[PDB]
Amino acid sequence: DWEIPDGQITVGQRIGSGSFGTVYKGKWHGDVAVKMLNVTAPTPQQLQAFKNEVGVLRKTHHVNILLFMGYSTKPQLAIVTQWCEGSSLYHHLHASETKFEMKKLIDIARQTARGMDYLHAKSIIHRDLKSNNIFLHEDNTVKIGDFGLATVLSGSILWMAPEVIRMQDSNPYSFQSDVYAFGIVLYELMTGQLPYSNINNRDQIIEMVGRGSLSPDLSKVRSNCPKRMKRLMAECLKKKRDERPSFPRILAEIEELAREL
Ligand SMILES: CCCS(=O)(=O)Nc1ccc(F)c(C(=O)c2c[nH]c3ncc(-c4ccc(Cl)cc4)cc23)c1F
Repeated sequence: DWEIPDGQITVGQRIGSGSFGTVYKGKWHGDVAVKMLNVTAPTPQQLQAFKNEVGVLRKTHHVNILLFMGYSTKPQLAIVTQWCEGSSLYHHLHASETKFEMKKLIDIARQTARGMDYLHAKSIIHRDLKSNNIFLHEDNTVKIGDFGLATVLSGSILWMAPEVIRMQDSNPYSFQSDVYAFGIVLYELMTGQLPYSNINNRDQIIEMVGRGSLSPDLSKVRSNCPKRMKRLMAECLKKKRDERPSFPRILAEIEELAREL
C-alpha cells in the first residue's frame, strides 16, 4: 500500500481551500503539500472509495502534473503531493507584484495545456481548472492540481462554462468545458486581471454568462500579446461546447506560436 504510516506527516502553514478539504504546507524532511480531506468518521466504504481513487493517482504521472507522493488514513484522510515554492498562478497575478514578461506568460500557458492534454489522454476531466490550481514549481515548471477525486462548484464561477453554469444536466462537465476554463486562464495571463471586474453581483454573473450576454473582454489584453494567441483564446471562450478546440490542437497552435516570436 502507498499509505504513509501515522506520525511521519506533519502540517504547518495553512494555504486554504482546497476542493474536498484544506491544503497545508506540510512536512516530512522535504517540503510537501498536504490536503486534509474533510472527513470526520471514515466508514470502510468511503475509505475504499478513497483507496480506489488513490490507486488512480498512482499511475497518473506527468511533468506538468502535481506529483502524488502518498496518502494518509490515521489520524485524518490526507493527500500528500510535492510543494511548489513559487506559489500558485492566482497569487502572482492577482495577489502580488511580479513583473511577468509575455515571454514566460505564453510558456506558462503552454505547460498548462500539456498538463491538461495528458489528463484528457488519461480520460480525466479536471472540472476545477483555474489559476488557483496552477502552481509554479521552483524549477520554473507549471504544476496542475485539484484534479483528483474525479469520480466524486464552490465558489469560483469565473472559470465555469456557460453550459456548466445553468445547469441542465446532472453531469454538465466535459473535456470541452475544461477548455473554456483554460480560456479564462489564458485571459488572466494576457490581461493580468480576473474576468468581469466591472460586475460585482455573483447572482448577475450566473444569469448573464448562462444567458450568453456576458463574455470576457478581450480588449483588456496587453499590447504585446500575439494576435494568434488572442483569437485562440476567443475560440476557447465560445459558448457552444461543440465549437471549442480540443487540447491536442490547443497545444499544437501554442507551441508553434512560441517559435514564431
Ligand atoms: C496528485 C494531485 C492530488 S490533488 O488532490 O488532485 N491536488 C492537490 C493535492 C494536495 C494539495 F496539497 C494541492 C495544492 O493545493 C498544492 C499542492 N502543492 C502546492 N504548492 C503550493 C500551493 C500554494 C502555495 C502558496 C500559495 Cl499563496 C498558494 C498555493 C498549493 C499547493 C493540490 F492541488
